[PDB]
Amino acid sequence: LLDVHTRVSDLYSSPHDQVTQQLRLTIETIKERQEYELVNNPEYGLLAQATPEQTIQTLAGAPTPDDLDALITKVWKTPAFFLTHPLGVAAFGRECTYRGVPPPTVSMYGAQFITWRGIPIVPSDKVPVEDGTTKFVLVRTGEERQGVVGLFQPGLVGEQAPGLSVRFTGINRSAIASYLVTLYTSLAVLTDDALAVLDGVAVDQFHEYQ
Amino acid sequence: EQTIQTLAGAPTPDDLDALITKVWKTPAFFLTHPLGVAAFGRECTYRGVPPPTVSMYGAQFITWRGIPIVPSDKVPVEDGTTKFVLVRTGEERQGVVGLFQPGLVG
Amino acid sequence: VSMYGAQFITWRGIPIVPSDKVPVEDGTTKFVLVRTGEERQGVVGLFQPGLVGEQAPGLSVRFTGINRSAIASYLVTLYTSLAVLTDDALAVLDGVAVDQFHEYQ
Amino acid sequence: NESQALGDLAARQLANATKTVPQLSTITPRFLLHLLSWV
Amino acid sequence: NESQALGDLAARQLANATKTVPQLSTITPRFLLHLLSWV
Amino acid sequence: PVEAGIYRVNRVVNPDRVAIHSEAGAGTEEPLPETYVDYETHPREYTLRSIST
Amino acid sequence: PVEAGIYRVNRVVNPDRVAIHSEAGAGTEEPLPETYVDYETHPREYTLRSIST
Repeated sequence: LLDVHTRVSDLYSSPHDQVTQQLRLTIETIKERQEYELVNNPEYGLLAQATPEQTIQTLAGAPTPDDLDALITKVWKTPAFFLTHPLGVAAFGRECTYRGVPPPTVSMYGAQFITWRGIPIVPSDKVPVEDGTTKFVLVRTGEERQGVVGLFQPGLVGEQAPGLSVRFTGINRSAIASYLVTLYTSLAVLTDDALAVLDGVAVDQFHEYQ
Repeated sequence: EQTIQTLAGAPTPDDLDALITKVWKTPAFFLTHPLGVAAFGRECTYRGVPPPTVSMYGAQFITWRGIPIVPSDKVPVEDGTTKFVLVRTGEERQGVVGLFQPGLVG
Repeated sequence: VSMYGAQFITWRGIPIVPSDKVPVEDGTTKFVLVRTGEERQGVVGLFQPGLVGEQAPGLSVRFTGINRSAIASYLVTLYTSLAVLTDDALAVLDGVAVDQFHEYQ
Repeated sequence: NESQALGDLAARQLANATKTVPQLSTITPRFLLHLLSWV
Repeated sequence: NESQALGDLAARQLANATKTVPQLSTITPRFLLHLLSWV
Repeated sequence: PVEAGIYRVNRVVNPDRVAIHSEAGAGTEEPLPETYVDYETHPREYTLRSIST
Repeated sequence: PVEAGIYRVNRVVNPDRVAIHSEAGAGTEEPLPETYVDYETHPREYTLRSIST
């Protein structure tokens, strides 16, 4: 629920509308929360929906090419992307550099992504890092290929974006108006072999060059 | 909080990865002295990891993780020490922008 | 002189306008002389245009809802201010007794 | 205290103020310049 | 000192500043929302 | 471009104080949080500097 | 009208320090005075107040 005073929106709304700015910032925060929930939700999150047979541990802590190949062996039918913390990306780059195997890069959404075996590695700050340990996630997406898909509710009342709506609720005797901003989301895995998790990824190990 | 030191003095790939971790949301370019470019090239050669190049403004720029490295003589070099700068530009992406005054007389 | 359907006494050509909002305490009141206008650097009033729910310029009415007792509420708001452009556009005469009478023998 | 909404001081940073031209207190109607004829 | 012309501090009272919309430091590219298909 | 030589950068303060509710399962009838977005009261202002000869 | 609820009244300070030269007779070749018009650095600002119910 977003609270806006009527005086503030009445007086200081030139050249920027105050209610519009408040709604925009609230919607950005809500979308960041949605991105966090699609990974960390205890019911439909990616880390919770992975089966024990699709989860493996690192051979020696650090993320190495061998570990990524082992992770690929589990989702070998058309992988889409990797997902990890930026610190995990740096650790994987260090491990690749130590072995003299520089991976190429690709351009997507105005960014540069490191690819391993042709599969891009995408960073995300919502992947938890605890005690210097993080996770790697390999995912196949699509309904036609029986992958992982997102769910949303269309045709909402007050819809701004597909799955998000804003509704005016009234004024509360203090000349303060309120708005209700709601979003509905879920995540479905069509087949078990469309998702895998690599666990125990240390991100604080460094090599020596004498 | 956005400034770090080199691990062993010379600019290594690990140092550039550590710098990237701070500006991980869509970096644009690196900026350093040409001597820094030569030192980074030497350190990359020692580890056998030759970086690719890109063409921009009629020049050839070494790229690291897809981010070009741009030379500039205005970056100070004192006692054989220089600096590396990573920058994201643009108003839509909340980056670094330059300002100027339009409609001047003459 | 005739203005707004009323008759105003004028002194040296300047009308005298009555108002019940001028305070009267202990039989004393005040006289105020004012020059108005932006071109002449006088005294002007300020208001906010383009309000949501505007009825008159500077005043708006908004519906707020019903309160579980089948009673509806409305919010009526007005914003105002007064600016003096130059100091010599306003003067006040104080200590004006209004309870003295003369005799005619 | 714990405010329930955005305050006026923070909200006014996004708004333009209405600025007047400087006001000169020595300006007079200058009736003599209008009463005379100029050759 | 005796200035020869109008200063910047007094002159800036007549000028409008260029104001940006508020900048949120927690905004991320949110690549996961773009990589997934939505049913 | 800067229209009159002054550039003001407005920023959000305390982004972690915006409270959001997300349900894990079996939604209830509990009251929702009420919040707003706060701004910095003294934003940094940039004024153009001259290089001339 | 006030576009955003704030009204700033700018005023000239020290109007007597503007120097002018007027000749009474038989003009000479003396240097002219040099002056400018100064403004108040902290002008009074008016903000609209509410009357509501």
